[PDB]
Amino acid sequence: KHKILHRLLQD
Amino acid sequence: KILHRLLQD
Amino acid sequence: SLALSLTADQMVSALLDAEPPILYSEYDPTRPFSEASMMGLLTNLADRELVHMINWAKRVPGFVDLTLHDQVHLLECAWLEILMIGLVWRSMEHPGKLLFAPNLLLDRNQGKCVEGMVEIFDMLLATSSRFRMMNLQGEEFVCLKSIILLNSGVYTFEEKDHIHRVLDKITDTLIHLMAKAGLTLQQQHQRLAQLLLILSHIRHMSNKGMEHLYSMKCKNVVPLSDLLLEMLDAHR
Amino acid sequence: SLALSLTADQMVSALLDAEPPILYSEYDPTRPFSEASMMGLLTNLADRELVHMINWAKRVPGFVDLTLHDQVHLLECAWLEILMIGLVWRSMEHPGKLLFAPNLLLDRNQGKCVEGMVEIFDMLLATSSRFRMMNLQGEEFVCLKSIILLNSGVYTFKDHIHRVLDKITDTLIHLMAKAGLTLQQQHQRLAQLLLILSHIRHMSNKGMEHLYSMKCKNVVPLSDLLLEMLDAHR
Ligand SMILES: CC/C(=C(/CC)c1ccc(O)cc1)c1ccc(O)cc1
Ligand SMILES: CC/C(=C(/CC)c1ccc(O)cc1)c1ccc(O)cc1
Repeated sequence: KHKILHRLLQD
Repeated sequence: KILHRLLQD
Repeated sequence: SLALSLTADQMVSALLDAEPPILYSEYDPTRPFSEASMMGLLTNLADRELVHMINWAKRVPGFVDLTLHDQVHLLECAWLEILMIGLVWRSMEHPGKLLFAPNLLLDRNQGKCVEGMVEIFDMLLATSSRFRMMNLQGEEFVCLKSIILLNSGVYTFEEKDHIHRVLDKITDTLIHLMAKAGLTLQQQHQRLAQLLLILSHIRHMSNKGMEHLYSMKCKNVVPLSDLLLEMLDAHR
Repeated sequence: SLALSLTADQMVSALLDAEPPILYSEYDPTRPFSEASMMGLLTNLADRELVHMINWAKRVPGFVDLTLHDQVHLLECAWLEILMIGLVWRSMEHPGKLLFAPNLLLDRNQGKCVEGMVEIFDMLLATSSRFRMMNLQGEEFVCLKSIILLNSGVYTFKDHIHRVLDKITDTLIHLMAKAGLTLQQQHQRLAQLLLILSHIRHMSNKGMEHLYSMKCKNVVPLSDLLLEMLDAHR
């Protein structure tokens, strides 16, 4: 699923 | 309070 | 204080001698499961355990030196953590199952009989798996359980200074045990930390369980005992 | 993993260097606060802190070696514990007060502005006082905060995380032996510190429920990020 947390962790 | 009583005796 | 005079071995012996018994459930394996019946079983069991727990706490070194008000608070704080760590200890040699009583051994699928209970079962099972992993000893278990009694409500209250002194004595005890088990100084500190970190997850389970228990009370599917209701209301 | 090869001193520096910055709140000096305004300030702050927290987490030795899902799990489990222990740490030198931000230092009674918040404030204030009396050091603090990150979600999943957890314990002990504490004082303090983590868990769980209620009460719009971190606990 889309997760703002995913983005922050990957960035 | 039950706990209070049970603690007492 | 008598608690401050006990040696490590004397501490272990006192804690072991104070162990509550393992109660049976009113469980009848002939009448299968409903949400109301299992909840009944679990809460009935907890109610009976609670009476033993209260009399056990009095035998925990240092606990009798506290004011009555402080005793009530600690037990009100810790009662479900203590029920849970006992449960996890019992279940340690039953992989995938929670031994609530010798005649009531449940895996997670039965936890689905009650709404949201399976989340709690899973956490308890993971904790039992952890104890199994660590090869947790009974001597260590009784130390941890008394730490929970004294520690969980100590931040929500001289009186505390006494408690922290007893807590320290139990730390001394855990370390003495590990040194006897042939553990190096490093291994002692590592195991010590490992044991105390588990108490964080035990708090977490109690917190969730308390919320689940409160919701069931409002759901009104099975009569909770007077003592359990009072304990439950002590968290609100 | 690279974390296990690190020495104790190297671990302390790595953690110290990963520390997030102390962010500010809004400079609107209108007092007192309303419920909505205090709620707005707190949630706005936590929102911005969360972004830095993720940066911090990725710099916690061993955390990068975890899969993305594991990282996500640990952070979703521990995020409020981590905000709170940081809050409590910052508030240590301000007895009776919570230093949410340098320009947002709140006393006990200001917690009354939000219903059910004063109970959370009292628990945080007691935790800060406990840290104060223990003379908690920054090196110990960062070790504890890392422990929370790695430990709180590890039983809701192992060896790698637990090895790193062991590494921090070693690091903690190393710090205490450094301060001249005796062996008995060393494990006694170790125990005292780790037991406070149980109370931090309790506070987080209390705070999580309060946040959830405020979501349902719809007093203040919560960010998608904060909502998602919150959704992970229900
Ligand atoms: C997890 C079930 C449980 C309880 C304690 C009453 C429970 C029951 C129903 C709920 O909705 C929540 C918790 C319990 C009972 C006895 C033990 O020795 C340990 C745990
Ligand atoms: C306790 C307030 C709080 C939060 C985090 C969002 C909160 C806000 C409103 C609630 O109803 C409950 C908790 C928080 C915010 C920033 C921190 O660094 C630490 C804690």
